[PDB]
Amino acid sequence: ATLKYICAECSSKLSLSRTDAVRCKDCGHRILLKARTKRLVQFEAR
Amino acid sequence: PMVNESDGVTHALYPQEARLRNLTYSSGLFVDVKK
Ligand SMILES: [Zn+2]
Repeated sequence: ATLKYICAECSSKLSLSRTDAVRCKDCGHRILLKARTKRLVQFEAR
Repeated sequence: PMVNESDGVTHALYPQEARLRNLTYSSGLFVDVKK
């Protein structure tokens, strides 16, 4: 398990390198979203 | 409506896709030319 990118439609964790085809594994979809940091974000309950 | 893009040939373009990928939601126009 390694997390870099997610698909929009099928929503399958992709994880690809710089110049490794912008398409999604399974559905041939070019729409991708980024991970979200493992850097746990904090908020004020206000 | 379709998207004639490289890395592929052509496929059907849906509004939300076009909105995100900054493409034009346009369809092909074909006419029968006689000779
Ligand atoms: Zn997919």
